[PDB]
Amino acid sequence: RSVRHIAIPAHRGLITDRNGEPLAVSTPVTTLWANPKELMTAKERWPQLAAALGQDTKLFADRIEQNAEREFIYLVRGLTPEQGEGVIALKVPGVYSIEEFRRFYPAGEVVAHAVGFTDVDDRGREGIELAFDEWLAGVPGKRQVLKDRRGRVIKDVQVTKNAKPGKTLALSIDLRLQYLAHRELRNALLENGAKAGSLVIMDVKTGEILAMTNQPTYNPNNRRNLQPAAMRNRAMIDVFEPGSTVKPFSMSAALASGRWKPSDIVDVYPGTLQIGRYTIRDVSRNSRQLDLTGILIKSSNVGISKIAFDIGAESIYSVMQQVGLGQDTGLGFPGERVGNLPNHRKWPKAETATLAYGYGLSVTAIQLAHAYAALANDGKSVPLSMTRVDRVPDGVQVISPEVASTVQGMLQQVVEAQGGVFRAQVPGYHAAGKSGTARKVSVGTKGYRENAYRSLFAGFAPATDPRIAMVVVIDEPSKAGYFGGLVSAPVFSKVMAGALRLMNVPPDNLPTATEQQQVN
Ligand SMILES: CCN1CCN(C(=O)N[C@@H](C(=O)N[C@H](C(=O)O)[C@H]2N[C@@H](C(=O)O)C(C)(C)S2)c2ccccc2)C(=O)C1=O
Ligand SMILES: [Cl-]
Ligand SMILES: [Cl-]
Repeated sequence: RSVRHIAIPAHRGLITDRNGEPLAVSTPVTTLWANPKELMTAKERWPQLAAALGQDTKLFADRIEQNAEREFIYLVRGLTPEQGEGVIALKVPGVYSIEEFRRFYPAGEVVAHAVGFTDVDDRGREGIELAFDEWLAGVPGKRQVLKDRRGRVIKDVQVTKNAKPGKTLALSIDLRLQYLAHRELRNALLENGAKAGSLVIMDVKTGEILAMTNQPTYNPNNRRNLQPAAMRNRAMIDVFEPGSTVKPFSMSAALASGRWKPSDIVDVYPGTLQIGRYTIRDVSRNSRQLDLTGILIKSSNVGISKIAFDIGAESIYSVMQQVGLGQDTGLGFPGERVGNLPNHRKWPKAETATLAYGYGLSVTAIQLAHAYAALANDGKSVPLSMTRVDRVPDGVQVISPEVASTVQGMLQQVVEAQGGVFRAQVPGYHAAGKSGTARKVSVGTKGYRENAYRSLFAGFAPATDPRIAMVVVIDEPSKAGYFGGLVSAPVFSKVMAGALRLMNVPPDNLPTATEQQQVN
């Protein structure tokens, strides 16, 4: 006869989206345990008990007999509270129940990368569950139980320490936008036969991450055949060369230098530029000269390179650093990369050119979206947040309002002008942005791959008062082309349309507005 201590499970904190939609919830479950010593005196009830647990008669009997000398075994864990009381209703001697919790993720794969999961011991091992584990964790309680000589429980004596629940956490994510983004990125991956991808949506005024989705993904509620590669929150932890998607920042440096103005014309013939042993090449070569806007519309590597030689790498480096490329986001998401903005003491022409058109630096999709947000928010950068923001934070003017306005207009033309990225047009709205395509880095050697690509699009909308910024990255498309303006642009179009509608943003381009918007 003796008193034993028994744990009282604590409620882990609720994780919700920005509007209270549950993303991670501790749900009540019932574990059944048995005192084999008591069960051994009621052998005649076993077949009935075994059947009610869906276990084979002899296998169940073997279990109990092999543990006859023990005072405690688990019969089954994670029953619904109703099923547990169904078994306890049979009043089999030696069978007891205890209330426990199971962590459940109602959106499953849709937000697996951001939210993460807890392991068997209720510790966060990935994502937000890891990052806020101390905040979310409850502290389990304790109570005393009196047992007789045969381990039979005859009295609950007292609670020695109450359980304390963890705290609720509201993420910045809008689950509605997350569902839309998840579905459209998945469709694009499959249509394009791509290996992976990411999509980020950002509130340009508040810095809040409204959506963050990647492929491949996984179901955190059933991780039985989970492979490591599918667990990666690529938007935060994978870096890439952004290519021509950083040209707007090179252009901002030019415009801020005092040496360039939008009407200036750059000679780009014949669409290549030799600098020692290296050859800078333009993909499209149907122009001998281009104005500043045309350098972006036609995405001229040669054009931006000549501008970079004139203004110097330092001015470009400086803009990129200020908008957050290669810089710590301050988010503290587990595994998150800072990336790399190269800094030489002396900048050769080669490095100066490649920086300006987006190679030799590494960024994340989150950083790229953050930099576009600053541009969209009339040159004012606000800190990123993955938790709900109540008050608009004070921003930092990283690009002048005048320059940001001029670059916004250029990027609107990149989407809307003839020869532009027309697949990025958003019905009902004026949108602005820049596509990109990058050759992937060679496996097993230095240099770039001949037939493997990363497709990019980054932009914001609506042009008249930007509300959200979005980055789409698709890795190794193989079925319907590879250029960013063919692959990632239409994903931007569809997701931006949906997002703006879901957030009730009024259409600013009614000529192209669909029937449903022309009435509201
Ligand atoms: C540092 C050396 N090094 C590294 C590798 N490297 C590139 O991988 N270059 C890219 C490139 O130039 N892509 C263009 C861009 O984004 O501007 C295209 N993207 C299209 C689109 O987004 O639809 C477009 C607007 C129609 S043009 C390329 C070239 C050829 C085929 C695919 C991709 C360089 O250039 C380069 O010198
Ligand atoms: Cl490699
Ligand atoms: Cl290849």
